Amino acid sequence: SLSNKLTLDKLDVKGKRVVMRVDFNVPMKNNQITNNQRIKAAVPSIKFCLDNGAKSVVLMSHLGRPDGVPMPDKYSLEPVAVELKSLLGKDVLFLKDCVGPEVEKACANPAAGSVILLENLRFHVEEEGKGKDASGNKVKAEPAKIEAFRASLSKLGDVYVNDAFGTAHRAHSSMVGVNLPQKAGGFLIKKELNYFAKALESPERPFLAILGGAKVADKIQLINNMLDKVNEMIIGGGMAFTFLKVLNNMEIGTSLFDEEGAKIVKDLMSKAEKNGVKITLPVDFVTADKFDENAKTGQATVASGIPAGWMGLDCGPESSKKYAEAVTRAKQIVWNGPVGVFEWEAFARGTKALMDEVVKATSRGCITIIGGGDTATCCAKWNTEDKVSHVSTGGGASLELLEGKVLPGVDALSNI
Ligand SMILES: Nc1ncnc2c1ncn2[C@@H]1O[C@H](COP(=O)(O)OP(=O)(O)O)[C@@H](O)[C@H]1O
Ligand SMILES: [Mg+2]
Ligand SMILES: [Mg+2]
Repeated sequence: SLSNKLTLDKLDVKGKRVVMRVDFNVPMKNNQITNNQRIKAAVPSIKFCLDNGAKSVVLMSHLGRPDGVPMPDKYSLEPVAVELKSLLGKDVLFLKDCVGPEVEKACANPAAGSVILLENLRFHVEEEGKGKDASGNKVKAEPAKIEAFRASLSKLGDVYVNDAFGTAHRAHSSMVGVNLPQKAGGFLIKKELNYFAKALESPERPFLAILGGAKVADKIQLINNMLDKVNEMIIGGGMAFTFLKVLNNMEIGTSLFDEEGAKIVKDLMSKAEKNGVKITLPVDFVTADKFDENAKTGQATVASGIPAGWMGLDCGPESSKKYAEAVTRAKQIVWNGPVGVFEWEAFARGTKALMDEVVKATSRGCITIIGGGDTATCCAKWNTEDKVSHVSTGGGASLELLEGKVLPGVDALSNI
């Protein structure tokens, strides 16, 4: 369950050392930070701890995929300690490791108010439990070593806080291996739990899911689970052409087509009919002569077909209208996946227009939840983060929740 978890607001931190797992996996260009959003996002949990009299806050995270080898020239967290000091108005001590005797001593009984940032957890194979050696071979971590790694992390605080939703789908040492009596979700995780519980357990009605993406076959469990919960579903993006080819015999040109997904389209429509779910597919398209930002563009409908050579890379104006009609009926919306190639301006109108409708919906009291990854990227690109109810901080984690799975990092949190 998402509803029965201990959170930071209910956790007594006064005089306690707080070991906190954060998401500082920020985008980099040669170990310099291009977007600090994820660092700003953790600040409320850190300041709460400091303001409520925590003895220390020890921050642990990963960055990139070092795959269990130390790579401090390429994937060090050191630049984050500088960024964090800017954002907190407080000195941040950066340590060049995250476990072992020197780190445990630094963290044993620090001065009241101390903020410490540890080096990349994924420099140790014991964090993910497997990785690659410098020859590129697979290695798995050894049990006794995983135990020692976990025990060393657990020394660094008296209580544990997880504010890294983006890793909560992974049974990694920092997510599930910290052995302290109280394990609480921080304020980012609290928001994720609150919104996705509402969504998956007791949504407002009508509940609309907006699903986009390239393939059908890798989204079958997502679609199937959402068909158990929703009243309406928009299917957009590249995956729509598989549905349209199968159901209408549409000529789709060089548009994405999922041969294995094609074999289950009617099975999905069948379940939608059985559950009384209204499916809204697109009816018109912006076409491209190739998969390129500066492609020549055209227009098509289902009735016209797409010319051979050409591909549908966005929905068209009548599709936007049908999509807006479903948004207008909704009292709750989950949106996972853009409805066209939003990275390229010529193919971004459908996604921007739908975002405008979703913002207007929120204004009139719709609960609007944006999945992590590409849909969240659109909100940042068009500055709509504060104009929807919730923008999830974890792509892979939000997708696994929406598929109906239990997240090992959430499960590891204390109950009540
Ligand atoms: N009509 C389309 N044709 C091809 N690609 C598309 C289309 N609509 C959206 N996309 C692209 O699909 C990509 C993501 O699809 P997918 O990889 O299944 O989802 P995710 O990124 O969430 O894993 C995005 O980069 C987006 O630009
Ligand atoms: Mg997608
Ligand atoms: Mg895909």
